Amino acid sequence: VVAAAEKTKQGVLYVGSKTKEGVVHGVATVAEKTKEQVTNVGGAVVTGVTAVAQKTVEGAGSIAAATGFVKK
Amino acid sequence: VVAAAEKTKQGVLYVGSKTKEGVVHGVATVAEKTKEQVTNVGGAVVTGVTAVAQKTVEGAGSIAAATGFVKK
Amino acid sequence: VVAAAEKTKQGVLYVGSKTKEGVVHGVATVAEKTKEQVTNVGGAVVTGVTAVAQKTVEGAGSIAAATGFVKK
Amino acid sequence: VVAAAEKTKQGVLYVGSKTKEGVVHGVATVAEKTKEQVTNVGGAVVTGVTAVAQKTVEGAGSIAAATGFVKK
Amino acid sequence: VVAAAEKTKQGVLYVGSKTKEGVVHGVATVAEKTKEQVTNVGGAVVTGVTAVAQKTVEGAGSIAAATGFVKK
Amino acid sequence: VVAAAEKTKQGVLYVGSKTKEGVVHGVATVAEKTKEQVTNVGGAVVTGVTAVAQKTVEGAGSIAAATGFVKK
Amino acid sequence: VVAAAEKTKQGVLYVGSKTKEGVVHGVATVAEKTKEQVTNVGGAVVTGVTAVAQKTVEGAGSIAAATGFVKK
Amino acid sequence: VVAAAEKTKQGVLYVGSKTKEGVVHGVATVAEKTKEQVTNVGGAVVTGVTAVAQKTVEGAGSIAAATGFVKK
Amino acid sequence: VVAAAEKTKQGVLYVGSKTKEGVVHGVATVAEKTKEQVTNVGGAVVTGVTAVAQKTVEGAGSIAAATGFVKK
Amino acid sequence: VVAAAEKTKQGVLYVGSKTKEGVVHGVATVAEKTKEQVTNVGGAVVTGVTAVAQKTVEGAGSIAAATGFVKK
Amino acid sequence: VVAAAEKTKQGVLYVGSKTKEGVVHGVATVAEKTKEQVTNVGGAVVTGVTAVAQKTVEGAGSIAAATGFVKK
Amino acid sequence: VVAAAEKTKQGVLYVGSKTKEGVVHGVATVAEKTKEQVTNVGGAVVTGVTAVAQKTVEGAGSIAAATGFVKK
Repeated sequence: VVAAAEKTKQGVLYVGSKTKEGVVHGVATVAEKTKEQVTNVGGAVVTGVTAVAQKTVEGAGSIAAATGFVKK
Repeated sequence: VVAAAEKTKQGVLYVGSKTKEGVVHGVATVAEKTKEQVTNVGGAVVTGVTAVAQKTVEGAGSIAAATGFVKK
Repeated sequence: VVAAAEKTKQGVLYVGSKTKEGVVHGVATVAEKTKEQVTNVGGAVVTGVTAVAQKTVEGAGSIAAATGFVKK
Repeated sequence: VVAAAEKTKQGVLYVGSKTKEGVVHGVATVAEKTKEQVTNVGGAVVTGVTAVAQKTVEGAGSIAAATGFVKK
Repeated sequence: VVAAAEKTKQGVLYVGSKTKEGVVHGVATVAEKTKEQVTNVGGAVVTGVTAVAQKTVEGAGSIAAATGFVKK
Repeated sequence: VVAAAEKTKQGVLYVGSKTKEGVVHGVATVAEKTKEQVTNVGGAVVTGVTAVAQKTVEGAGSIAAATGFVKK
Repeated sequence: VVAAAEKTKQGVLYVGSKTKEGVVHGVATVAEKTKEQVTNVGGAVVTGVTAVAQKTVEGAGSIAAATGFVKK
Repeated sequence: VVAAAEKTKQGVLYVGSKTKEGVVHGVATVAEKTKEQVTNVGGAVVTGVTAVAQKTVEGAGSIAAATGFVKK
Repeated sequence: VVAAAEKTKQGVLYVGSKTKEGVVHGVATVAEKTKEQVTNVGGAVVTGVTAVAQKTVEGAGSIAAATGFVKK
Repeated sequence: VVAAAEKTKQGVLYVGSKTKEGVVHGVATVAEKTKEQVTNVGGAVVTGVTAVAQKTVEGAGSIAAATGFVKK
Repeated sequence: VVAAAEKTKQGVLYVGSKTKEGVVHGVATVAEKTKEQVTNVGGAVVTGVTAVAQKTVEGAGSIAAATGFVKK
Repeated sequence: VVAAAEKTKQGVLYVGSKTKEGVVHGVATVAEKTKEQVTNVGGAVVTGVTAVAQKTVEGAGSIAAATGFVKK
């Protein structure tokens, strides 16, 4: 679970959204008259009508994650 | 769970949103007459109509996360 | 759970929002006549119509998090 | 749970919001005639119509967090 | 739970809000005829129509937090 | 779970969205009169009408993840 | 232009209005940088959101009117 | 132009209106940079969102009108 | 222009109005930088959000009017 | 132009309106940079979203009108 | 132009309207950069989304009208 | 132009409308850069999404009209 990014030194980014009656549901748990429900979310969740990820790593960049589930 | 980012040294970013009746639900638990529900969220959740992540790492950048679930 | 970021030295950022009847629900637990509900949230949750994260790491930057759940 | 950020040395940021009947609910627990509910929130939650996070780390910056749940 | 940030040395930030009938609810617990409810909040929660966090770390900056729950 | 990216040194990005009655559901669990449901999500999930990932790695960039499930 | 109504002898009326931002313009003359305008109105004009005319003639009733325009 | 109504002798009326942003324009003359306009109205004009005319003649009732235009 | 009504002999009326930001303009002449305007009104004009005319003629009733315009 | 109605003697009326952003324009003259316009209206004009005319003649009822236009 | 209706003597009426963004234009004259326009209307014009005319003549009822146009 | 209706003596009417973005244009004259237009309307014009005419003549009822156009 180690992330390293070292940088040694010796544009137009447009997002245009025009929505009418836009409904966004991310991590959602909807139920009625149920018994049990498990919602295990361990990561980076992006949800939406205009989901833009521009130039996420431009220089030295390190991305890491770790999830698990132990029930025995 | 270690993050390191060292930087040694020796633009236009536009977001335009125009929404009409925009409904955003992030981490939501909706129920009626239910018995049990588990909502385990351990990460960075982005939810919405105009979800823009521009130039998230520009220089030296380190991103890390760690989730788990132990019930035995 | 260690974050380190060292920097040694030897633009226009616009967000425009125009919403009509905008409803945002973040971490929400809505119920009626239910018995039990668990809402375990341990991370950085961003929820909304104009959710903009511009230049989150520009220089030396370190991001980390750690979540868990022990019930035995 | 250690955060370190050392910096050694030897723009226009606009947010424009125009909302009509804007309703924002953050960490909310709404119920009627229920028995038990648990709302465990341990992280930095951002909720709203114009949620802007610009230049969060510009120089040397360290971000960390730690959550848990023990019931046995 | 240690935060350190040392800095050794040897722009226009605009927020514009124009809201009509804006309702903001932060950490809220609304109930009627219920039995028990637990609202455990241990982190920095930002809730609102114009939620702007500009230049949160500009120089040397250290952010940390720690939450927990023990019931046995 | 180690990510490393080191960089040593010695354009127009447009997204245009115009949606009418756009409904986005990300990680969603919808049920009625059910008994048990498991929703195990450990990765970076992108969901939406205009899902754009431009120039995700531009310089030195490292991406990693790790998921698991133990029930015994 | 003669009206006569002679009567020889030998209930619940509900109006319910609930308006939000109701704008009513009756006989209106709106102009800018114009030269000439003629507004000749000679009759009974009813204008409005809840325009109710219940039981206008219940017994002996006589209604008459007369308009004209002479310019030669 | 004679109206006569003679009567010799020897219920629930509900109107329910619930409007949101209701705009009513009756006899209206809107112009800009025009030269001449004639608005000749000689009759009973009813204009509106809830225009109800219930039981206008219940007993002996006489309705009459007369309009004209002479220019030669 | 003669009105006659002779009567020889030998209920609940409810109006309910609940308005928010209600604007009523009756006989109105609005102008800017204009030259000439004529507003000739000779009749009974009723203008408004809750314009109710209940039981206008109940017994012997006579209504009459007369308008004209001579310019030669 | 004579109306006569003589009567010799020897229920639930519901209107329900629920409108959202309802715009009603009756007798309207809209122009820009025009030269001449004639609007000759001599009759009973009913204009609107919920235009109800119930039981207009119930007993003895007489309706008449007369219009004309002379220009020579 | 004579109307006569004599009557000698010896139910549920429901209208339900539920509109969203309802636009009604009755007698309308819309122009730009035009020269001349004639709008001659002499009759009873009913215009709208829910235009209901129930039981217009129930007893003795007389309806008449007369229009013309002379230009020579 | 004579109407007569004499009556000598010796149910559920439902209209249900549910419209979304309903646009009704009755007698309309729309033009741009035109020279001349004539709109001669002399009759009873009914225009709309839910145009219902139920039981227009139930008892003794007389309907008449007369139009013309003289230009020579």
